[PDB]
Amino acid sequence: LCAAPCSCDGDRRVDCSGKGLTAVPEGLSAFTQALDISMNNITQLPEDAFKNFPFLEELQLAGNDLSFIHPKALSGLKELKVLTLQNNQLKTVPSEAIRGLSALQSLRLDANHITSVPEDSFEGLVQLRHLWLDDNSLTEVPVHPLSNLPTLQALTLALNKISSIPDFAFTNLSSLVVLHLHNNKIRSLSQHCFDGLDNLETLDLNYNNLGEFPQAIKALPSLKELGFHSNSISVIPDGAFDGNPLLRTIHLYDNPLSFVGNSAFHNLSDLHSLVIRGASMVQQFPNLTGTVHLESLTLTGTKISSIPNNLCQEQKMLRTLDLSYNNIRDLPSFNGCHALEEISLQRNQIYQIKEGTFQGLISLRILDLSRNLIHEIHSRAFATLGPITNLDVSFNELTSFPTEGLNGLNQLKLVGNFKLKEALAAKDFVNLRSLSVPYAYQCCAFWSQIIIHCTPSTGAFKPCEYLLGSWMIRLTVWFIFLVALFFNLLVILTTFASCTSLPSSKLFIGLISVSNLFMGIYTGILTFLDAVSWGRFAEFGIWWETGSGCKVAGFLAVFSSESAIFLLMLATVERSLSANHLKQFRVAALLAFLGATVAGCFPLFHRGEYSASPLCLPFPTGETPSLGFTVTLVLLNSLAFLLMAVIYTKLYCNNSQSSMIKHVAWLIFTNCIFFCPVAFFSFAPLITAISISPEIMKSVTLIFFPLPACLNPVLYVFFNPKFKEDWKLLKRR
Amino acid sequence: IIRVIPLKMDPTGKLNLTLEGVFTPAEGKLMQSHPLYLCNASDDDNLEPGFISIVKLESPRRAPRPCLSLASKARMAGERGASAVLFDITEDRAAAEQLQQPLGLTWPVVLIWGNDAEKLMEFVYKNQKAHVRIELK
Amino acid sequence: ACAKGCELCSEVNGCLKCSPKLFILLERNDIRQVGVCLPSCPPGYFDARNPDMNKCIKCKIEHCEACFSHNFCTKCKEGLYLHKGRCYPACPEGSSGTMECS
Repeated sequence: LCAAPCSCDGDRRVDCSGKGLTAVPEGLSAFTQALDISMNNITQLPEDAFKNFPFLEELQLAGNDLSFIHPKALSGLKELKVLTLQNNQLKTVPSEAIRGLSALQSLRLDANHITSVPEDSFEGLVQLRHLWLDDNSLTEVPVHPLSNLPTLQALTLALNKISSIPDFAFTNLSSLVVLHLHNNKIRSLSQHCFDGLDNLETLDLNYNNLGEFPQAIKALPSLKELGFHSNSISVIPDGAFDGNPLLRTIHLYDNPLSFVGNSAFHNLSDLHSLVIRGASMVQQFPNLTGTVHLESLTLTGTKISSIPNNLCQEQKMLRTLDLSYNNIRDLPSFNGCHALEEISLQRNQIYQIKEGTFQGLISLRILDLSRNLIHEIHSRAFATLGPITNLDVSFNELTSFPTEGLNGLNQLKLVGNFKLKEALAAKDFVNLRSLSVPYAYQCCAFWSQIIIHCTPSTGAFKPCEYLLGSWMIRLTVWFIFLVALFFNLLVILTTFASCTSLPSSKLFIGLISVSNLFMGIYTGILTFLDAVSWGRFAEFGIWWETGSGCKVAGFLAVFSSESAIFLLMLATVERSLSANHLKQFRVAALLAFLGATVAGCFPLFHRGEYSASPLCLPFPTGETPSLGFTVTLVLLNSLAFLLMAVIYTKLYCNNSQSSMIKHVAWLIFTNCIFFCPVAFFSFAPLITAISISPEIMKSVTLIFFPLPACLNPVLYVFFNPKFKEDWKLLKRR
Repeated sequence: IIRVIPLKMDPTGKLNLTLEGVFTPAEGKLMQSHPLYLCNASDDDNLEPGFISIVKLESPRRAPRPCLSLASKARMAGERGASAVLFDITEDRAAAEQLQQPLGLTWPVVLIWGNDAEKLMEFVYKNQKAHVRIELK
Repeated sequence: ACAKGCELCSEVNGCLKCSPKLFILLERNDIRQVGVCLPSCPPGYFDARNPDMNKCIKCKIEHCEACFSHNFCTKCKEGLYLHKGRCYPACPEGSSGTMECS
């Protein structure tokens, strides 16, 4: 017997929400208890609209845009219990309409654009228990209307335009339990704004404009939860929580808090959370005596000088303990905290770790000591610890590292200790799965668990097994050294053994020969180092890169290259002059060797030493060193090569000098040929979109760089007819 | 790469995906993740551990400002039993370049910029929703 | 176009921003999770206003059907009594034909 417009459900309940009816449907049984006619367009309520509804108990009018209600429309409802008018356009409080309700228990009046309330409202409601009045345009708390509701238990006034609360605004609300007043324009509360609320258990004042901590909370003996976050409160003096002994949760985050009282958290027993951040003007640790059930304790951005020793003895229930961004000097003994699991001590000034600083812990799992300036660690500091998975000790000044009793570790971080030049044993970290060390050569020992991580990522330029590499490069470098060391010496002996006075033409050849002898000495040093340690290199890399041997070899290499290119350019210019100046070429040559000294003197005295590879060469292998030096070097070498080619062309554009001219042309061509590939590989990743594996680059640099030192004397020994007669004078000797 | 291989049998569904993951290897099952769900107010369901969360991002032009940084976004996800985290930038390549490109975190972060990964999101739609196992790469 | 009751609709993850007078609920299926504007929260949830965007939130008190807030209930199951927002097997210290007890 249910009208279609409103098909029914049953159980003496009729649901007709979202039908668009302009009036209450007729023909419904008078025995119905709950009716739902929400989501319609009923704008006017006629007189005696509910004439045929004597047994109504529940009614809803959600989303109807109701405007006017007749004063006698609600008459005859003697059994209504729940009436909800939730999103509408009432724009007022129908005090006269709801005057006839006596058994009502709940009432919703949220989001109705109510701006005014009659003084005689809320009369006759002797059984009301809930009241919603949020999301309106109220300007003041209706103290007078609310005085006629002694049975109220819940009340909310959120999202309004309230700016202040007068005294005794809730004097007759003797049974209030929860009150919400968040999202308003509250800025000043009187000292007696909460008098009479003897059963209050929850108060909310979030998202307001409070600038001072309210002192009126001392009249709330039954308060359990209090939250005042998202405000402008900065001072919490002593005694702020003396009248609320039964507090459980306090929210004070997202505020410009700077000062907290020394004894502002005493005698609180049921509290189990305490997070304070930004307390930049706090010098003493808070007096937590009397609190024995606390679970977490976070204090960051403070100036705490020391930690009390009775932290783990007074009470043992803490699970986390974070003390980052402080100035703690020494670590008190942590014996007593049996249930403690996580300890964070990032960014502090702790000196060292005593013999038994961590002795006695049985459940520590995550530990962090990053950026704390730790000097020495005791051998048995971690012996007593049990199952620990994370241990982060990074950016410190450690010199040694204990390893006993660390079988269960899964993440060790020691990236930053440049003084840790020793090697860590790999037989005590079976379960390790993510490690990070300061130097690349220390990962060689670790490289059926997955592969461990290595932050330096030692590879082709950081060899582990063999310095040079394959079996061919060793033979190549051996051949280059054995040829250069003898041929350069033979040329030097032949040239400067006939007479003191020599033509300037047959001069530069001897100086070029001397520069080639210095490059061969550098290659011999490299091959001797490679041969000394063939099977193992991970144990000698640190002593080589961080010692005092790499820089000498580097100084020798830079000096040889710069001297070769400058002398070749000067020889080209001198031959260009000829077509009488013998009193200055010698001075020009002397000024040139100094050029190479300044060249190599620089990458040494400069802080950015080129030691990314054990070879110690200027050619770039990464962005870590000073790239400017390489760019400068490569730019200067390219300019010199372009000037020599032009002058000799001009020379070729337009006797015995023919042999000397041919010899000089062959030398400059050979030097130019074996320099382009190195320059191209120097800045290839910088501009070109194609990447090249470092192994190929390392092999090309090893082969083509010392090659000119071997190629220069062999041409002179064979081609120049002068050498064919030079030994004639040496034979007599 | 997020290889498409589901617990229900399917052909050519091996290597059924090929993707990109600029900040470790791990394998587990994929779960959706509404964008507004990664916020502090949102209730943490924590249904069961061992899952991969897939989050799809809409267009930031018609979109108002996010609740938190894509940074804290991935971070919080970590806590969730979801052991892996992917991010969709098809209608947002600014999310591709977002925050510190480096993973200050470690829970593998894998954006996609996928022109076929949105095709794979249509797969996550599927006709049988998912019950689909997941492969990293 | 745009889904009904939603003003920022998407066909990939669902609605983004509903009407200013309506709530959004994150209704998650076995695989996916879609937000779905709705006039009122389901009985297991409670309303939560916010100037930016509203949202329904689950309650943290057991044996409660509908709850005023996260720290208050108004209707338990057909069974144990209710006292100042807490559902208890017996009326504690209240000496309490309604299932109400106080």
